[PDB]
This record gives sequence, C-alpha cells and structure tokens, in this order.
Amino acid sequence: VLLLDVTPLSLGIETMGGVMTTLIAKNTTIPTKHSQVFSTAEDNQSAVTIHVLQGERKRAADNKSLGQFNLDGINPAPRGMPQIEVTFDIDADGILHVSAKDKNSGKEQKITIKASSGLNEDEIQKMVRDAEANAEADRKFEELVQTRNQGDHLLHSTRKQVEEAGDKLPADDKTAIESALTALETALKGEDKAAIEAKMQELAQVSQKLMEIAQQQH
Amino acid sequence: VLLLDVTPLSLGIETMGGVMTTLIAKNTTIPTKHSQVFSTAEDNQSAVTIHVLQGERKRAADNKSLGQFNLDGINPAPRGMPQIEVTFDIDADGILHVSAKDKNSGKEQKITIKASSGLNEDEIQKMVRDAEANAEADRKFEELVQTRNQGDHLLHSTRKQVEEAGDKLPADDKTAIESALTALETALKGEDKAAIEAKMQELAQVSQKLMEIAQQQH
Amino acid sequence: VLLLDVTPLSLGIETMGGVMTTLIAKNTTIPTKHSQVFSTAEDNQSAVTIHVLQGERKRAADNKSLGQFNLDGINPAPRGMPQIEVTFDIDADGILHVSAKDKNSGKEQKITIKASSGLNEDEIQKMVRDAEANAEADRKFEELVQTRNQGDHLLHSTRKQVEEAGDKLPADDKTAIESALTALETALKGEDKAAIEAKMQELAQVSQKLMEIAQQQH
Amino acid sequence: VLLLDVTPLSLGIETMGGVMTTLIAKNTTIPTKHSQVFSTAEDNQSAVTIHVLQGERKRAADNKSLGQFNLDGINPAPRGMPQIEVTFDIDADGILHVSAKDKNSGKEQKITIKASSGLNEDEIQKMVRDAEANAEADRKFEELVQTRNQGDHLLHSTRKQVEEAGDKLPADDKTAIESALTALETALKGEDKAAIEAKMQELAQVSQKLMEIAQQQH
Amino acid sequence: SHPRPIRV
Amino acid sequence: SHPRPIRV
Amino acid sequence: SHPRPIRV
Amino acid sequence: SHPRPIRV
Repeated sequence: VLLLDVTPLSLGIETMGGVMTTLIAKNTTIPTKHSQVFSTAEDNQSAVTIHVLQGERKRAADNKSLGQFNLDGINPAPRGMPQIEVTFDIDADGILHVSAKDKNSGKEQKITIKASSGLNEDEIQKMVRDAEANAEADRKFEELVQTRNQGDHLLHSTRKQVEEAGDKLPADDKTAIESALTALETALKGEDKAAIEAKMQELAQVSQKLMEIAQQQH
Repeated sequence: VLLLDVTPLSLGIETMGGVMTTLIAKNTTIPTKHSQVFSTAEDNQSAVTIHVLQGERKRAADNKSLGQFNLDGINPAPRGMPQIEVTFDIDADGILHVSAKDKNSGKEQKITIKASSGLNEDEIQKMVRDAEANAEADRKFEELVQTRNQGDHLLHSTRKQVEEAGDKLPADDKTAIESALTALETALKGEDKAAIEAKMQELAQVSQKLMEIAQQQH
Repeated sequence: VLLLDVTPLSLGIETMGGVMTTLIAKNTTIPTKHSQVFSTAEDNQSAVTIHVLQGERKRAADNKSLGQFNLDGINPAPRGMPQIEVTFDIDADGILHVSAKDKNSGKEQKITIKASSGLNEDEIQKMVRDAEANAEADRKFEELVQTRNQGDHLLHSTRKQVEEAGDKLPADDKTAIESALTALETALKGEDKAAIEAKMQELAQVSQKLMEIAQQQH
Repeated sequence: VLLLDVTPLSLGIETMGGVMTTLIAKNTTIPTKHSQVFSTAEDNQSAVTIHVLQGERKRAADNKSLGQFNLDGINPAPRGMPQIEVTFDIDADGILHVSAKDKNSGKEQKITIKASSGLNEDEIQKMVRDAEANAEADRKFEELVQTRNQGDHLLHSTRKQVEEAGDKLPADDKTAIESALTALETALKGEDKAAIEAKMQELAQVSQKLMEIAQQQH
Repeated sequence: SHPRPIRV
Repeated sequence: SHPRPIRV
Repeated sequence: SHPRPIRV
Repeated sequence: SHPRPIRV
C-alpha cells in the first residue's frame, strides 16, 4: 500500500478530574475498535456523561470536543462498583461510533461522529506542537489529577470505614480523623498537589487505629 | 549547550499485575525528581517490594531490572489504604536514588543505582525498536492488566459488601453472588480478558440488590 | 477530520551510486505533487532509468521497488547538462504517477503505480524499525556514495581539463596527474571511502599547475 | 547506562544558497567525529567561510550561529575543483572542534566551541517545534536552493562551453544561448523557483547544438 | 449532564 | 519479597 | 536499462 | 568573509 489511513490524533473521553483518557492512540490504523470499562465517582450516581475528545493534551479542556451524551438508569450502588463499558469503533469509512453500556442493566447509549468532525489539518499540527511544547505542564497536571483522585478515594473510603467502625473507634481517634477529613475535603478543592498530599499524610497518621479495626472487620 | 544529558529509556517500578509504571519518562533531562504514591493490593499487607525497571515495554518482565528492595512495617490496613510514596531522584552525576516511604509510619527504604547500571547502548536501541515492534502486543497486555485489576477490585469490594450486608441480603441473591465470585476468582488466574469481563458482568447482573443495600448502608 | 491520509513510507528514485533520493517524504498528506530535476552521469548518455522506490533506507537495494521505466532520446551532451525533471504525483485516490521529462526535447515517460502496490502493513513496520536499527550503517553508506560521486566528478572534470590544457600543461605535471587519475578510477570501484579520499587528495596535490591553467582559460 | 550524552540539535555549516548542511545529526551520542568534503562556488576563489550552525531548520539564517572562520590560501582553480574537508569533532567533554582543511595545500583552520555555547534548553525546545511547524516552508526553501544551484551550474558550465566552442558554434545558436544566459543570471537573483526553471528550460532548448559540440570535444 | 466516569 | 504496589 | 540519474 | 562552500 502507498497509503495508510491512520488517526492523526488520539481519541478518548474525559474522566474524573477533567483529564483525557485515551481509547484510540494517535497513529492507529483504521478500521479499529477498542474498549475500556469505567465506573462512577459517587455513591448512588444514576448517570454518567461521556465526553468524547480528540487531541494529545492531558487536560480535557485543552483538547477538541467531538460531542457528549449521557448514560443513565445506573442502578443505586457504591462509587466504583458499576461497570460502564465504553467502546470506540472507527469503521472503514472513518466514522467514529462511541457507545457506553452499563453491564448491570444492559442499557446503552451512543454518539456517532462523522469522518469530517474534529480538528482540521492546521489545528492538528498546532495540537501536536502544543502537546510537545507543554509536555511538562501536562505531566504535572496528570500527577495532580492522580493525587486528587487518590485523596478522594481516601476521603470516601475513610468515611465509610468510620461508619462501619462505630463504637470500635476510640473518641480521640475519631476526632482526629474527622478533623483531618475536613482538611482533606478542602484541599481536594484546590490545585495544590503538596497540600493534598499533606492532608492525606495527616489522615494516614491519625487513622492507624481505624485501619486496624477496618482490616479486622473483614 | 551543545549537549543535553537525557534519560535514554523510561525508569519506573513494577506494579500489580506485572506491569511497568513509569516514574521518569524517556528523554527527561537530568537532574530530575518525580514521585508517585502507591498502595497495597491485599488486606493486612505488611510489606511491598519496589522493583525498579528500565525500558519502554508494558510488561515488567520485558524491561531491564535495575534492582529491588522491600519496604515493610506497613501497619494492618485494608488494601488500597496505605500511602507508599515512591520517589525517583536522578542527580547531576546520573546516579538514580529510589526510595519508598510509608506516610503513616514514616518508615523509608532506598536503593541507589550507579550511573553505569542498566542497558548498554546496543540494548537501548534494541529496546526502543522492540517497544515499537510490539506496540500492539503491549497495548493488549496493558488492557488485560487493567481489566484484571478491576476484576480484583470487584472481587474484593463485593466480598466486603456481602459481609457488611449480612442478613440484609436475600438467600437467593447471596447464592448467585458467591457462585459468580468463585467464577471471577478463577478467571482472574487466566490471561483471557473477555473471560474476566464475562465473569464481571455476571457478578454485576446478580448483585443489583447487594449494590442497593451497600449504597443504603452509607 | 478524524482521519488523515498520509504516506506510510518515503517515495523516491534510485540516483547514481545506488542511493534512494526521496521525492515525497514519509508522513506527507495526500494529494501531493513534488518534482526535482536530475541529470546524466556520463558524456553522451542517451537514456536514463527511473527506478521508483518506497522506504526509508539510504541504500536503494534495501527499499521496495515500485517499478522502473526508461527515458531515452536524450540529446548528445556532457554529463550533468541535461535536465530531466522527475515528478511524483499522488492523487486523491492514492495512485502514484511518476513521470520524467527531458526539458530539452520535451520527451516524457511515466509509470503509474496503483494505490495497493508496495509494502504491506507488516513490511512497513519492519521497514521503519530497520531504517532505525541501521541509521548508522545508512549514514556511512550515504557518505561513501557522496565521496564516490565527488571522486567521479574530479575524475571526469580533470580529464576534460587535461584535454583543454594540451601543451599548456608541463610533461611532469601530466604524468603525475594521469597516474593519479588511474589510481582514483580504480578506487572508485571499491567501497573504501578513505581510499577514494586518498586518491582524490593525491590528484589535488599533483594538479595545482593544471588548476591554474584551467582557471586562466576561462 | 542510565544516561546517554546526545546532541540535542543538529550541527553543521552554511553552504551555497544560505542552507544548513548537517555534519552531526540531532540525537547523536558523543564522542563523535564526522567529516565531509566541500568545494568552491566560483572560479579562482581564494578563500571560504566556514559558518557553524546549530539547529534543525533548512535556512541557515533560522539556525543558531556557533561562530565562523575563514580558510584561505586556496590555489587558483575552477569552481568545484578544490577539496575542502570539513570535520566536526565532539570530544568526551562536549567541546566541538570544527576544522577545514584544503587537501591541495594542506592549509587548515579551526574553531573550537565550548560545551556551553549555542541554544539553551528553552530555545532547543522552541527550535524542535519550529522545524516541525515549518517542515513545509523548509522543504520549499531546500528545493529552491537546489534549483538555484543547478541553475548556477548550468549558467557557469554553459559559459565555459561557449568559450571552448568558439567558432564551432553557429551565430544564431550563440545569440539564442547568450540571451538565455542573461535571463537565467537575472532569475538566479530572485527566489521564484518556477522562473529559474523556466530560464533553465529555455537554455536547454536553445543549446542543443552547443551540447553536441561540447560532447564531441571530449 | 453529570460526572465523568472514573477509571478504576 | 512481596506483592508489588498498586496504583490507586 | 541504463544509468540512474545524478543529482546535480 | 567570503562565499560559503558548495556541496559537490
């Protein structure tokens, strides 16, 4: 072959924290079909938004929006339990089909995105240069979003563990932990990675009795 | 400058499932220092092994081993709660210092790796060609390790939720769930991504009452 | 656009010394059209062969042959004077049209190469890895072909200059020069770059009177 | 090795037409030593200027100047005959030694350029993005400089051939040729590649008798 | 719309 | 030695 | 066939 | 200074 139809830019979705998560890497030959399974960020979340992105930046807001759609009818569950399969399918014609399926309900929604959508040539080239100009800023954002999500995990898992602990947790421990949880909830609102790590650390330092209780319960 | 000291290959650690997780990307100018926070895979895990890797492959076994060391004295806790900070620090001399610190205990261990360690020039070039020859095989492995870890999450979270559910969970539901959990535990032993997804799906399909109970408890 | 039609490999022609000379660089978006003007290697050459190549190697024999054709009816001229324009034109359908036109006669010949010709995907990937595995061997070949062509230039230009010099050139000078020219003609047959440079040097060292005569004649 | 000392940018010299000609490619491991042999653009040229460049652009003026120096004492010769060997030698300390040697006289001049010279990190990254933003503009410039040099060749070779032709060339032919040579000399002053090709073509069209005479003389 | 999905 | 760390 | 072209 | 070298 003298030509190869390839994707000029990565294609993916926005995940928690406003980061692009790639489903089809830049320079993939089409036709192609990839899937990954995602979950909910909150207890009892009833719907997710699938926001389809084109580009090479880590920040979702810095990539091109191809469209978005909602999947609802997610059944009441703890965060992280539902399995929402997202598939990106680019056919022989260069049409992208994105679907999200809830593996519990079997409910599914799709967006179809015409071959002509997204960034034109000049934007594509600016994009490839921008990811490269900003590799460091993007790395730092990726590490911040990671820390923030780990903090959110710790926040929510700890609160759950205090509730299952009940009386097993001493008064002093529970005061220390809940002060720390408030401070971490606040730091999760900022963009200061060290501050989040500082509150996580404080929570790790005050929660040792709680962790023992939680481990012993199961 | 007419020269720039840069890393010829990525440096990282082996994480759960035998995948390399990069701490310092290929082509990073030194001196440099990056950190990320990791956790434990098991309830009550008392130690982790930090296995330092050089190379561009997704499979840890396909990269060059720079050394390994253990961090223990991790206090009894549920999987995913401990915060083990791993830092890669390459100084002006090209020496890599790797340390792991438990943020709860403050316990820390390090390995120091001389500038001369790891792959020589010819292996470096073979490595860069191999990651490229095997981009697809590596992608598939990465997606398998991801699915496997999500399945492991589901397995362990579900078992915890059955225990906290107790009598709240109907007899029929609990039979269906525990059959599914056994089947998923078995599939997690294989390398068949679809089979794991099939058992996860079955668990999602039988657990809807359990998820309602779990959400209501918190 | 979600796809971009680009050339997976460079396209060009074999030039003197068995090197690939690129007309359309790897990763060029089609449709595209490039041309370059070439000439003859020999006095009174009546025809050239246009040998169309696909790939990234410097050695023509290491690339994929897309086809070849001859342009003749080149009018009697000194080497390097005829202007043979070679155009590579890849249309919207991915068909490559290669033509060569003699700007003196207006005579033209073409080869048309179907979109499906050349290397398939797996060969393309092996090729991109091979150019990269062999960047040094290829560099050395390119420098050898360059030296050889410069030596050939010196050989032929010097012989022409001796003929126009006639009696103006002293007996001793002309003996020294013709011995050197024989030694260079022999070294041009090998693949030893230093040996060619050694004979060129010897010719430069013995020809100083000749160069003065040649400069003075014009 | 955990580090590799490599050149962040190409190093070369300015050649005829204001183009950078690379001697040491970007990403070359040091220590390294490459040489190429160049010649003079004019009859009786007595000196060349070696202008050392760092960067990835085709236009010499768009790269970083590392310094320049002259080699003189070139003996009287036709353009293209002298052999001026230029060597780039980067030692273990990252110091670049550039020398030019006239293989006829053995005369040599050098510039030594400290490891710290040239573009800093931020300029290096801007440079790599600029070559990439401007790949097309640079390609077009390279093809223009090529055409211009071929035109200059034709201009000068033709004038030499008219002089050796003398009476052998008919009156009508010599009028046509000299009108064409003036028009080409003018077009070589511009930057219009098609205009140069148009005058070259006209010269090829009027010179067929001259080429026959020139071929027959040798 | 609603929260984006989380990678587990 | 013991299990490798998990990325959270 | 015949010689390949030379780049001038 | 003077002309730059030409590549032959």
